[PDB]
Amino acid sequence: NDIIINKIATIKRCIKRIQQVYGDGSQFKQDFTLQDSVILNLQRCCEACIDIANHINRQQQLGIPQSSRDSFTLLAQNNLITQPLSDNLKKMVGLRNIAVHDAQELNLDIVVHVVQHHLEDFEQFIDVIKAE
Amino acid sequence: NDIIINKIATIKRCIKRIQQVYGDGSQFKQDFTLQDSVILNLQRCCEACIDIANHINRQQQLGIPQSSRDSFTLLAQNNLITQPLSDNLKKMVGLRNIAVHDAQELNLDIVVHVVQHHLEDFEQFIDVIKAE
Amino acid sequence: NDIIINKIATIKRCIKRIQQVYGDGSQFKQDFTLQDSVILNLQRCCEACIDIANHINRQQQLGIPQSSRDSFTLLAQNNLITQPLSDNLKKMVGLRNIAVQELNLDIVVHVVQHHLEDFEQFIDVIKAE
Amino acid sequence: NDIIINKIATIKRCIKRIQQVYGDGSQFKQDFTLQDSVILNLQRCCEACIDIANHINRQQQLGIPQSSRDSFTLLAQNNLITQPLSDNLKKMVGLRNIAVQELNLDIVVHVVQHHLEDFEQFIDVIKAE
Amino acid sequence: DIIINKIATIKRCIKRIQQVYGDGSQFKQDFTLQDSVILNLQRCCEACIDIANHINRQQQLGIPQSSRDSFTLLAQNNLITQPLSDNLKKMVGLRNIAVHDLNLDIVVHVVQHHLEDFEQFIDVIKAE
Amino acid sequence: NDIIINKIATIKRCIKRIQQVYGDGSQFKQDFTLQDSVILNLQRCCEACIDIANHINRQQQLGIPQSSRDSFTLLAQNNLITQPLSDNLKKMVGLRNIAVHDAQELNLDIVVHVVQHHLEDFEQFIDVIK
Amino acid sequence: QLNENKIIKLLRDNIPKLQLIYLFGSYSQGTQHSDIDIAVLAADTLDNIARWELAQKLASALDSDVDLVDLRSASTVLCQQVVTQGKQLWGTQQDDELFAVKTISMYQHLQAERQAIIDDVMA
Amino acid sequence: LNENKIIKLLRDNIPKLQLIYLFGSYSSDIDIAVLAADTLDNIARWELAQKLASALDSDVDLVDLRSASTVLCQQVVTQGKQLWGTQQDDELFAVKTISMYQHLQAERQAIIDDVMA
Repeated sequence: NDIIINKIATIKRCIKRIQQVYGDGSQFKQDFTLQDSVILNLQRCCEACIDIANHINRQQQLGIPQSSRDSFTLLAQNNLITQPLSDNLKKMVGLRNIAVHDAQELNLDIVVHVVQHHLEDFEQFIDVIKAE
Repeated sequence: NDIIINKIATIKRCIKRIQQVYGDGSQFKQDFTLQDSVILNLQRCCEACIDIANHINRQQQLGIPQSSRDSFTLLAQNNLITQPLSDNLKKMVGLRNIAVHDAQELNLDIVVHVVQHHLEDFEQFIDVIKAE
Repeated sequence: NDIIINKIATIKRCIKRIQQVYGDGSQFKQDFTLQDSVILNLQRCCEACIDIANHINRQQQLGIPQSSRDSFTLLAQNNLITQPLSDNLKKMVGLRNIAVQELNLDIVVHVVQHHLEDFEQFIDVIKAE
Repeated sequence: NDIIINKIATIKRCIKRIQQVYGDGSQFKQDFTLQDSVILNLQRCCEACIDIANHINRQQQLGIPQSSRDSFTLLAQNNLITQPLSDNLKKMVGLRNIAVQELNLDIVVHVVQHHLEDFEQFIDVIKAE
Repeated sequence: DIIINKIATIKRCIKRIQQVYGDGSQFKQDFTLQDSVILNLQRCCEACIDIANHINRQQQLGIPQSSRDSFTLLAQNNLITQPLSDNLKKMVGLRNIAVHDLNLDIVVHVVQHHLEDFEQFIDVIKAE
Repeated sequence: NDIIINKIATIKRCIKRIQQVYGDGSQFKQDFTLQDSVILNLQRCCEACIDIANHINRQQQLGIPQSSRDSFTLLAQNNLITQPLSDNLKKMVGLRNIAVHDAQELNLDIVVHVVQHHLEDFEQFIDVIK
Repeated sequence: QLNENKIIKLLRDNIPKLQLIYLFGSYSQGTQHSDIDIAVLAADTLDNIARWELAQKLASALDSDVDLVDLRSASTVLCQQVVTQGKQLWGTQQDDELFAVKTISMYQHLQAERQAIIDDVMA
Repeated sequence: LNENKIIKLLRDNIPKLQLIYLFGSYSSDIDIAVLAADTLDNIARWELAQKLASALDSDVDLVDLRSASTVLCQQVVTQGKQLWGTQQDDELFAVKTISMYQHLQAERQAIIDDVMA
């Protein structure tokens, strides 16, 4: 569907922007502007994923998502994403929430860990959805 | 009261960071990283204002917001902010709505216009609450 | 559920506006504008309750009410409200035809003084779901 | 007949109090008790018109009205009110709902400024009798 | 002109009640004098209603649903005090009982203590 | 019917009342007390007459009159009253209105022309209802 | 159909020294689409709040809105309507006829008093 | 409900119409939501409601989704029956609505919790 094609494109665009902005990491913990760019592009990835989840749930009538988190749990209980990936996406939403709404309690090492090891959670989500 | 001060402080920190990153405006439109920082700090200002507004709504029991923009309408209907300022903040919520739910159909000329002429709407909204 | 949350809010807002406008009485029976406000806010309370009742009747599949009073009769027969509260809510349905006069203004003062707690008791039962 | 004479009296009384309470649009803006007064007296006007219509439909044996709106169509189909005034009276039927309120307040103001005459027109057509 | 002639009738009818009900030695015993007082009380009662109906009429205060409503309409617009409204409606009820069907300790009581209400009503009305 | 028999006794009681108070009539036209009496007892007869008219108009389902005239008119229009007696009593309640509500334009001649020749009118209505 | 037996019973069980019950609304003429209009006469006037309460009691029992009129305190205009269009459901014929002529007489007197007022507002 | 009457009446009166939803009890009032390229004049929308009211012999509530609250947009997306418009526009409107609603629930949950004891 056309909507999922554009959300997957947005996720693609944002991942590289994260990559391209985080470069080697030598300046990320230092510069507020590279933290802002990385954090804002993680949010967009999260929202594009949430919108895919909300779109599938509505149009195949698996339920009404109360929140962004349950939108991924309903996809998991109908076995269209693996449980492990559901919880990773659910925990990425929560890190963004701390990252955008309360950055002075944000552990940037978590963001660096997510940047280095967890961006394929998004890409694993895209490979599942796309392999419908 | 504890939560309001922190939000107020967050708005000031975010305002300053927008100004420092937007500097003179020259390279803003040609570098996606500055855009990201400014856009993400604008969202922070809007969300912090909504949190201040909803917290007042809750402590004085003025109603249940039907949309994000309505949090400011309830402050205006009880005469705690002037409605010219209510509509400015509501317009800012709609731009957050655009920047969040639709990454790329932001028109950055609106974004720079907000930076140049409408950031004091945040400080007026913040200029009214404190004294209450 | 948004429908029940907003109807409970509408009931609370009207109950407060009734109390604020009626005050100690005093000037109430001599200003037709304060009588109109109280009377119209009482109707708002009754309709919001009827809407809550019909929404519960439908989502809990208790039956189809044929009338405004049947909305409360279905809740009482399934023991989600007591019969005394059911009969009090039905009484207020009668208030709709009191807008459309001083023979009635003591009916309104009677309702203001003795039956607004029936609205607050109904929403307390609904909040406890 | 006393039924129509008293309904015409209430419509006149309600139109007066709407005009008296609304004024020049003064502070009707942010004071919920005068909007409530205006809204409820517009309701009273609508109900009185429906009752006049039903009394004529039944006195003149034009049919049994199936709805509040069908009450005015029966008069319109027998040419005792013209079609535009019938449709104007029908769109007043819708008013009793938005009692149950701020961008709907422009609706109320719209009716106060442009549709009061519709009630007036209806009672002078009935005063033919 | 209607109100001034009605007030004239009330004044000459009251004076006629007073003259014929003298000391009241026989009011209770002879009926022709009961007849005169009762009809002139009725005339006083009727004339107040016409004054009231003429005022309601000239100021569009409402449509009386009953004779008592004539005085209720003046009181609800602050043209008579409600104590005076309730007294005049008390006389309307006695006119009703006289006309349609009267224990006469009631008429002796009104004659001796309640004519002032007729005279207060005309003193108000003319004052406006 | 008890309502009929009670009115009819009222009519007969008030006619005799009229006749006794105005025995000779020497001092009738300058003592207006005996005429407060005769005017009062005159409209009790009229009042009473109107009540059977009203009572019969309702029981026989001929309509509910809104004026005392229409009451006598409906009984004539259904042929239970002779029609000039309908006018003879319609004219009597009309004499009574002027008698009680406008007591200075009261000819006072018709007063005595009616206790004269038209007081029987009450009592043909009275036997016509029996 | 309207259940006139439960109307009678309910009013008898609740109104002391009841004398007349009338059905007189649209339901008395042809039960059109509506209040059920009911008039009662008792030896005393009823407390107005108590009368509204019994109206809602009948309303619950008949599953429709009910207007209960106490003829001892009702207007002449509304008494005339009850005798004109009303259907007696209880009480003696004597009490009904007494009420009728008292009402009808009072109404023709009120029409004389108020005619000029009526004429002006409908012309 | 004659849905065709609803469809026609709103097509003939609303410029650049994009979606029509029947929602509420019928999928009191027939509840109908429309989305056009512009927001509609509030008074014009009420008057168009009464025209539908006359033609359907019933009360009608006409909701303009471009100016309606998030709460009520969510209700139209959850319970509404589409009567007109493309499948793409419906899915676009749903994704925007549903997302905004989950954001609004985060902002206001403390308020709803306090009002529901």
